[PDB]
Formats: sequence, structure tokens, C-alpha cells
Amino acid sequence: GMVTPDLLFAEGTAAYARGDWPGVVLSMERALRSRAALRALRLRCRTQCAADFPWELDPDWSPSPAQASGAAALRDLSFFGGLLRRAACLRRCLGPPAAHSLSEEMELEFRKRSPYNYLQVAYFKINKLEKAVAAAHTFFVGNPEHMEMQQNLDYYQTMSGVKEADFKDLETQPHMQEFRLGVRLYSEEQPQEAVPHLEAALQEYFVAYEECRALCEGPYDYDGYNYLEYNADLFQAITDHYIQVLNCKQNCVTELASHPSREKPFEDFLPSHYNYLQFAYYNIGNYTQAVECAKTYLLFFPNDEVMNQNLAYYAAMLGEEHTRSIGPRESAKEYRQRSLLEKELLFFAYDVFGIPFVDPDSWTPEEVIPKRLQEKQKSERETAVRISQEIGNLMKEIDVSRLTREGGPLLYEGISLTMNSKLLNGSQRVVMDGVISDHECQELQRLTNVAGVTVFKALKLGQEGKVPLQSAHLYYNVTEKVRRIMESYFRLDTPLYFSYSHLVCRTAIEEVQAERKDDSHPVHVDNCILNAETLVCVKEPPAYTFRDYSAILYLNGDFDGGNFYFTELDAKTVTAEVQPQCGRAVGFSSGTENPHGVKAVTRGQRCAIALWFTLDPRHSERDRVQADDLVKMLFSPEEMDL
Amino acid sequence: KKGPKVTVKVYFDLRIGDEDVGRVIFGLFGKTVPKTVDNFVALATGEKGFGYKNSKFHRVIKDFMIQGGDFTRGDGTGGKSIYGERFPDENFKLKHYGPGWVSMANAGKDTNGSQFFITTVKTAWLDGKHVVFGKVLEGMEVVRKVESTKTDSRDKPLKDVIIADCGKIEVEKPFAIAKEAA
Amino acid sequence: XLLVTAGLVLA
Amino acid sequence: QYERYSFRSFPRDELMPLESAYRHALDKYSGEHWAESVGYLEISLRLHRLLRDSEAFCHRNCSAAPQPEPAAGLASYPELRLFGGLLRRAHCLKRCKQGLPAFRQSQPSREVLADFQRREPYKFLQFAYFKANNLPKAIAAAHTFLLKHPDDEMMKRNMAYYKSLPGAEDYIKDLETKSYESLFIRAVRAYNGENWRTSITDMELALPDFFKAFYECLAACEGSREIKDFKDFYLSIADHYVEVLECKIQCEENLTPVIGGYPVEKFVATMYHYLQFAYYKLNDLKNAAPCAVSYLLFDQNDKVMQQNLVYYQYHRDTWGLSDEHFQPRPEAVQFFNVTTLQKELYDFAKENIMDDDEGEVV
Ligand SMILES: *[C@@H]1O[C@H](CO)[C@@H](O)[C@H](O)[C@H]1NC(C)=O
Ligand SMILES: *[C@@H]1O[C@H](CO)[C@@H](O)[C@H](O)[C@H]1NC(C)=O
Ligand SMILES: *[C@@H]1O[C@H](CO)[C@@H](O)[C@H](O)[C@H]1NC(C)=O
Ligand SMILES: *[C@@H]1O[C@H](CO)[C@@H](O)[C@H](O)[C@H]1NC(C)=O
Ligand SMILES: [Fe+3]
Repeated sequence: GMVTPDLLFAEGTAAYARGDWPGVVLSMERALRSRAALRALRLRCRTQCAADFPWELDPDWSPSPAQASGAAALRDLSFFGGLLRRAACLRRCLGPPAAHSLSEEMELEFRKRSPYNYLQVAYFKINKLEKAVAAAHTFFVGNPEHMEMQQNLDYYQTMSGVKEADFKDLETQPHMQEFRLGVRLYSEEQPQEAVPHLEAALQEYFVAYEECRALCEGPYDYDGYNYLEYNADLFQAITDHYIQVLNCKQNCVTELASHPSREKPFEDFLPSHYNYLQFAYYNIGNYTQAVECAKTYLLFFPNDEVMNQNLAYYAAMLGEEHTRSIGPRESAKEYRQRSLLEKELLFFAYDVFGIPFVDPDSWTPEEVIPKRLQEKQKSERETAVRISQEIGNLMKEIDVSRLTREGGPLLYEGISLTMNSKLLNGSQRVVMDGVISDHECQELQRLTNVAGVTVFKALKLGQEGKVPLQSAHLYYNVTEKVRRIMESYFRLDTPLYFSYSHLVCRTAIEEVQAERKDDSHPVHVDNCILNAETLVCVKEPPAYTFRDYSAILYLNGDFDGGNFYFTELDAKTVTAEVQPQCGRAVGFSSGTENPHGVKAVTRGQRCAIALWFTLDPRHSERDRVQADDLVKMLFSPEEMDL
Repeated sequence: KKGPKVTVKVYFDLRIGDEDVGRVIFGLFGKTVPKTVDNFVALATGEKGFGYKNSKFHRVIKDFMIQGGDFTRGDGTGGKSIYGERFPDENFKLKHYGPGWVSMANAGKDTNGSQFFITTVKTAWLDGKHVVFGKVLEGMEVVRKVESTKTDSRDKPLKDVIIADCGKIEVEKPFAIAKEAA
Repeated sequence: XLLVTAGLVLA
Repeated sequence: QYERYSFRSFPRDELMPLESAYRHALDKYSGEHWAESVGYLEISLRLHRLLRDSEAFCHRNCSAAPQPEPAAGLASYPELRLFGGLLRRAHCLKRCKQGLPAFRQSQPSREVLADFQRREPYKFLQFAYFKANNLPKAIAAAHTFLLKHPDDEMMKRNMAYYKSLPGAEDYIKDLETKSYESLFIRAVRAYNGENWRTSITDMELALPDFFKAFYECLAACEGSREIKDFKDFYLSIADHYVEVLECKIQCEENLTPVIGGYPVEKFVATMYHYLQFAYYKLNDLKNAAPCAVSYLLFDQNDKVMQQNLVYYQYHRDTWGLSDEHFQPRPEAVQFFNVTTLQKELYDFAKENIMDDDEGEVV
């Protein structure tokens, strides 16, 4: 292997800042070569000596009563010895693990193909127009929203160079390239030139899936600084790691079906291949291949009326004996079997351990879903159409967007609607009054004063005995209540999940307040990063892009200042402000239309709860499961005989 | 008892204000954290140009650390490694054992850079949140003299702590070092 | 307190 | 301190976290308070024993499970079957742990468990007993601590002083004893008193208890660890086993009974040798031969009972012994397998898996 790509990237960036074109072109070429070489080496040896040592699994004993746990001990020993042999092979292959590790923004720029932009600039500066236009076309394909690259492409087309049929793409995977051209050719009614392209696409897609399945295995993912408090046993850690690995493996199916030119992964990627292929085969006249392809598709979907009619028709033209003679293809059968097994295992894991999982395939039969999970999906489907009826009643009785998406039932009795979106001079905004009481309030103050604190950490401290347990329970209860009322008010159909929550208190030290003209917290937005004069918003990993709704709950008002104010995108013109009190809660969407800012407190204590919710089940705050387990086990538990 | 090995040495030369004290011969493990030790070595040789030559020791707290390094700025968040701006923490294999160990001053998780800090006493407050990549092997009196200068309210020394020299010293056979102090 | 950070120095 | 102990019926008044009780005991001892410290230390010891018993009960089942009804298509992919079985076992263990009362408190840190495994609280406990007119209890605690750690100087001095005190010469009892060790002591006493039937009865009682204790103590070694690196799946999970195997390798030697200040080497071998001699004394060759075969399996290097086996083979057609009677007992085979495999795996692992970055400090 070569040196790590990031070092070459940094050297090339520095040279470009200086302006040494040969240096930058050399550095970018070396980095691009090194990335591919490292990936190929990893994949090659991983697969080769994962296939070198099989898993055998010969279950040629029946554990009888008069042998004790010796059989289980031997069962563990043989399996883990095979595991040790495989680990030994992996260690003698990979060499230094450090060469395979790089930070996230490096992969971000590699995905964005910035090195190709630098390369095309350098090539234009060096008069190597062919490589320049190749890199520019690659970059434009990577990012189709850059008008400057379009202008450069037009300029290069106008003056000397090449034609419209040599603009190579040096990044797109081979399997996707023929699929698009095959679809286009089928569009112009050219079936003769179509079928080889779809066959090649099928083979390359199978090869690419095989490659993706063996490259996923990597380091376990922790949540921030959770290393120190990890207290899982061997059998728990192994299962957790394998579950994460299997989820990542299953994500290869939705990853391969995405292209930068589109903003949605292609639906039912595999079945559509066979649909187009059988249509083309019918067009040319190859009846046996047509009926074979129809059977292969119907294996995935056993109730499609249209190609059921198509297959009946094809059998009508053909003969019956040939009709039962030809069956589906074995590769699809193997793929379906393995996928069904992984999906069953994942659903069992979701049912037992409560680790979220979402099906990336729409052809999964319901027989693999556990019964407990099926009831939950039934419940969310019923309320999905229930809310759809309520909104539809509104405009039939009738700026719409500020009326049909707010004004919830406010389930919990006692709550008011003192403060509403129109009064604020803004949208997706509301301030509530009375989600809590006064007698309940001081318990939270005591809890935060005794020891930002997470609900799980408060529960653990209460279990140890440092803090009262009642306040910890009230924390969880108020969190659940506020989550449900926030979901209900804004007329949301999709169930709302948890992102982050922490109870914090701010103390104003009276020794640094001299000449403290600077604002305590700059005006910003939660999902993206806000630029003051540039007036732009970009969803980048530096910020959390999955947050959708944020709600703030107040607890005290015995302090001066700290008023919560809304500001426009200019971060200068203050729109509206609210007054801190006891029991007041502010609800607003975390979108780019709600920039918020917090002033500085003169004197006193300001304690409040910060909440964020996400509509994506994938980004669910993982520590809630342990909180639920602790809650069900501490307050209302069960016991065995002994 | 057991201990890690060493691969390379550097001969950092301090100068307090307008005086010269000595030569703190360092020691860097090169088989337990391979990457950060390459960062420090390649950065201390003036290879590319962002060298430690003419740097500033900003924070000097009386009994916890002597941390300081930045060539871009003189005391702020200045930092520029060779792997970009942020190279991930790689392995927390060792833990600070008393006076005279060298670890990297981060700003969170996966936000390392080029800011080294020498510890003066046992400092277990931070452990597992900072990667340690080297032990000093000589010249404790120099650190003792540089730790006893009149400091200000913002921890900056009243005088200046200029690093006036550096370079590389090579060892041709990895030996072993103890695990308590010095 | 006694931390060694680069950018937001804390207590 | 162990008399009023019942794993099933445990008093709920003392159900408190171990660390808090230990801290209170240490504070009271530092406060020159004796009775409260004694009570707190006894509570801590009882809590530790309860935790151990709860772990043993939880691993009694779950691990000892048969086959959870596999399918007829799953057999083509071994990895899925193995990991599904592992997932089932993990889920069963997770559901079983919550039931026991002992797991409904805050779990102690690793260092507290390491300290308790070293029998360290006994020093303070015996000091308190001596400060409270409990000379027999104090000398018993001192002897118990010295049994595990026979290389101390201060404790040796205290034991010498206590022995100098008249009267306290017969109360030498181990506060952390086991049933099989006591049964072995009585059995050796009977065998020395030329008694055979009682001896063999005691051997057949004691052997299964020793095997059970060894198996549970092995099953109690798969604890947690401190994470300090991030590697690939196989490499990352191949080091947790390195650590737990390092812990496991001492399991056999940590349960060896000690008499006269010297561990009795080859406990199972001497067990089977005594059993064989006793069976020979009663002319029960039918049961005598398997014991000799087991001993030869444990150690082939012998001259006397190898010749005994030769003699038995020569007269095999005299007392009516089939070829099936010349094989070792299954439990001995299980023990031999589980020891040899572990040692071989450890030796193989300490050549390629363990990293080489440490050295000798000169
Ligand atoms: C249909 O295609 C297959 C291979 O693609 C070919 O062998 C066969 O001859 C074709 N059918 C006809 C009728 O030509
Ligand atoms: C929390 O809510 C639950 C409802 O299941 C109730 O039983 C419990 O008493 C509540 N506790 C507090 C402190 O509000
Ligand atoms: C293990 O748990 C199961 C739970 O159903 C129980 O039936 C079984 O009796 C337990 N094992 C023992 C030895 O009691
Ligand atoms: C247990 O005994 C020996 C171990 O030396 C060997 O034959 C094998 O590991 C085991 N025997 C059987 C029959 O499984
Ligand atoms: Fe905010």
C-alpha cells in the first residue's frame, strides 16, 4: 500500500494555495491511486481468507443430562478457535491498521470530488484540455447544481477539444452506467441493442453486491464519550456488534440504488431490471427468455395482475409443456433466501432488544414480522388516515400553511392556548402555558442543584442514592408528556422520535460582566449552519441535519434578562420576544425559518429543559432504551421463585 | 515489570526570555501509536515549513501543565497538522503516570491538532479522553525552571518562552522504559 | 477547572 | 458472618449497593467505631456472596440450552445459525438477569470486584474483631487471609502474636470454605483410618460437587472489560476472548484445596488414585479399572499402575470384563478436553494475536 491519501490531499491543497500546478496534479493523482489501491487490497484479502476458513458447524451431538455444561463449553471452544484462526489471518494480511483510518470530512470531500475540481483547474492551467474536460465532466456529474462547471463545459465544447461522446466518467460504478444507457435505448424502441446491456448490468450488480457485503465489516460505533461507561459482557458485545454489522450490510441494497443525479433512491431496483428485460425480450421475440423473466419477477411479487395477464398471454402463444418446463433463475432465489433470513434476524432483534430497523425492500412478506411488531404498524397506519381526514375537513369549510398544520387537540387537560403563531409574526411557532405545575417545579430545581444532565444519568444517580428517585421519575414523565403534546399540536402523521434532551441551568458570574458587550449566544439555527452576511444555509455534518422540531420548557423566572427572541436570517432584526416564567414552554420547528437567540442574564439562576425531535427513525437517541429498561425494572418489576 | 518501546528522539531546546537553560531530550513511542508520533516527528523537523521553530508557550499553570504550541496564532485556537486539520484519536493505550509525560491537547472527540502538553504531577482527572504519545527522558530541572515563572491572570507568562531549536536524534535499537515517572 | 482545550478554555 | 445466609430467602432490610456499604464500613473504621464497622463488613461480604450465587444461578440455565427449533433452510448458511443461537442465548440471559433481586441495585466497579477477589477486607475485619474481644474470629480471619496470601509480613506477625495468646489454638477455621474440600478432608481421614466403604461414598459425593463448582467458576469469568482501542470486527472481538481466557487459565489452580500450607498437586489425579486403591482393597475390579484408565489418561508417565493395568488385561477373561469397561469415565474426558483445548488455544493466541510492543525494563 501507499501513504494515506489525506496527507497527499493536504500537500496538494497547500501547493494550490501557493500555485504549483505540477505539484498539485502529482499529489491528486497519487491520492486517487492510493485510495483505490487500499480499498482493493482490503477487499481482496478479506474475502480471500474469509473464504479460506469455513464455519463448518457440524452439530453431531445431542446434549444429554449426564454430561453437564461440558458440551456447551466444547461448543463455545471450537467456534471461538475458528474465530481465532480467522482473526490471525486477518492480522497477518492487513499489516498496519492505521493506514485504513481517516476522518469524516475526508470522505466528505472525496464524495464531493473536490480533487477532480483541483485537477481540472490545474490541467487547464497546464494545457492538457482532454484530462481537464474529463475531470470537469466528472465533477459536473457529481454535482449538477454548479453553474460555473456548466459554463466551463460550454466553453470547452466551443473551442478546440472533443465531441459529445467521449465525456468519460471516472467515478461512477460500472453497474449503474449500463443501466441508464440501457433504459435510454429501450426508450427509443431499440430492443436489439438493449438486452446485452441489461444482462451485463445484472451480472455487474451481483458482483457489486458481493463486493459491498464483504467491505462493510468495520469498527463498532459508540455515541460520543460513552467508552468509559460501557459495561456489556462478551455475549452482549458480540451480539451488538453483529447486529450493527448486519444492519450496515443490509444498507448496501439502498446504497447501490442511488445516483447523484437523483435525490431519491430508485424504487424496486432489482425487479425493474427484470421487468424491462422481459419487455425487451417480448419485443424481439425470444419467448422462452420472456416467460423465464416473468416467472423470476413473479417470484418477488406473487400478486401482480398485469404481468400475471402477461404470463398467461405468453403461455397462450407458447406451449403448456414448455410453460411448466421453464422456471426462474437460481441467483434470484439465493438472493431472496439470504435477504429473507437477514430480515427475519433483524426483526427478531428489533422485537427483543428494541434496536430500530427499517426495511429497505418493499417486497418483504409479512410472515417474517413478529406479532408484537405487527400491531404497532397497524396502529400507526390507522392514525395515518385518521389525521388525513381531519385536515381535509378544514379547507372544504374554507394563509392555509399557517392553519392546516397547527392547532392541535391539546389532549392533556389544564393546558391553555394563550400564545399563538399569528401573534408572534412568524410561522411554525407556539408558546405554551401550564404543561407543569408549581408544586412539581421545585423538584427539578432540587435535582439539578444537588448534582447538562441526561435523563439516564439522573436515573443512574437516583439508583445509586445520590439524588431522590421521585424527581428522576417526574423528569421522565414530563419528557414523555411534552413529547406527546408537541407531536399532537402540529398535526404530524409520522410518529415522532427522540433526538436529545438534557436539563441545564445557567449561572451568571458577576466578575466577568465588565465590558461584556458581546452577545451571550449568537443567533443561529439548529439543523444547518447560519452565515451572517452570506445569508445561506447548508446541511453539513458539522451540524445535525436530522433535527426537525425543538421545544424549550422553562422552570423559573427569578432572574433578569435571558429573554428568548426570534431573529430574521440577517441575525440583526429582532422579530419577537417572550418573557421567562414558570411552566411556560416554547415550541417551534428547527427549520431555517426559525433563527433563535438567547440574551445574557443579569443576575439569578436560569434552569430549563432543551428538547429536540427527529422524524427519521434511523437517527433515534439510542440511550432511551436503557432508560425504559431501568424505569420498568425499578418501579414496577417482577421476580422468579428463587 | 513491563513497558512500551521507543523509536525516535527529539532534542527540544528552550530559552526563557533572554536566557538559555538546556536540552530536554525527549522520547517517543513509535510502535504503540503509529501516526501521532509521525505527526510530531515530521512537524518538528521543519520538513514542510509549518515548523515548531519560533513558537510560544501560552498557558503555564502552576501545578497541572505547561501546555503550549501554535505557529499560526500565538495563543488562540491556532493549529495545523499534516493530515489536514483533524486526525482521529487512534488508541488510548497508556495513561498518564506522574511527572513527565507528553500527550495531545484536543478540543473534544476527533478534534486533535498540534498542541502538546507536558504533565507535571499525576493527572488522572483527564484519562482516556487524551492520547499520550511520549515520555521525557532527561532534563527535569529545565521544566522545573520553566514552570516557576511569574504568570498572569490569563496564564500567559509575563516573560516569553521561546523554543529556539529542535531536530531529530535517532536510536538504532528499540529499548524499553519503566512506567512510573521520570 | 483543570482542562487542556484548544479554543473554548473551560473552568 | 455466613451463618444466617440464604440465597432464596434473603432479608430485604440489607439490600443496599455494595459500594455504599463498603464506603460506610471504611468511614466507620476510620472513625474508631468497631461494632458498626463489623456489621457493615459482614453485610458487604454477604452481598458479594449473594452476587456470586445469583450469577451462578443465572448461568445455570440459558447457557445449558438444547436446540431452539431450527428450520430446514437455515442449515445452508452456518454463520446465520451460529449467530442466531448466540442471539437467543443473549436474550435469554438478559431476561433472566432482571428477575433476581441482587441485580436490582447499582453494580460495583471492576476495581471493587478485583479487591474483593483478593480477600482484602479481612484485614480490617480481623482488626475490628480483635478490637472487640473476638479472638477466635480474628485468628480465623487472619488464617483465611494468609491461606490466599502466604507471603505477607505484617499479617504473619499478627498471626504469630495471636498464636502466642493462650487458648486460641484450636479455632483455626477457614471462613471461605467449600463443601468438597471438607468432604475430601473427612475422606482422607477415613482412608488413613483404613476405612473403605465410607471413603468411596465420600469420593462419589465430592467429585460431582468439585466438577460443578469448577464449571460455574469458569462460566463466571466472561465479564466486561475496559475499552481502549477501536479495531475491525474480528480483531476487536478476538481480544476480549484473549482477556477472558487469561482469566480462565487460572480457574483450575484457584480452586485447588491447600493443606499444610502447600497446594495439593494433581487434585483429580490423586482423587482417582485413591478411588482406585479403595476399589482394589474391596476387590471391585469392575469399578477399579476405569479409575486406573482415567489416571493413566491424566498422566501417562507411570510404572506401578501401568503394570496394574497390564495385569488386569492379562486376567480380563477371569472376572468377566468386556472391552467397554476399559475406557475412562466421561467426566474425566470432558475435563481433559476442556483443559487441553484451553491451554492449546492460549499458546496459539500468544503468537499472532497478541501485539508485540512491550519489552523488558533493564
Ligand atoms: C433466446 O436467447 C438465447 C440466449 O440469449 C438464445 O440461445 C436463443 O436462441 C434465443 N431464442 C431464439 C428463438 O433465437
Ligand atoms: C408517572 O406516570 C406513570 C404513568 O404510567 C404513573 O404511574 C406515575 O405515578 C407517574 N409518576 C410521577 C412521579 O409523575
Ligand atoms: C432457567 O429459566 C427457565 C425460564 O423459563 C426456567 O424454566 C428454568 O427452570 C431455569 N433453569 C433452572 C435450572 O431452574
Ligand atoms: C477428549 O480427549 C482427547 C483430548 O486429549 C481427544 O481425543 C479429544 O479432544 C476428546 N475426545 C473425544 C472422543 O472427543
Ligand atoms: Fe439552539
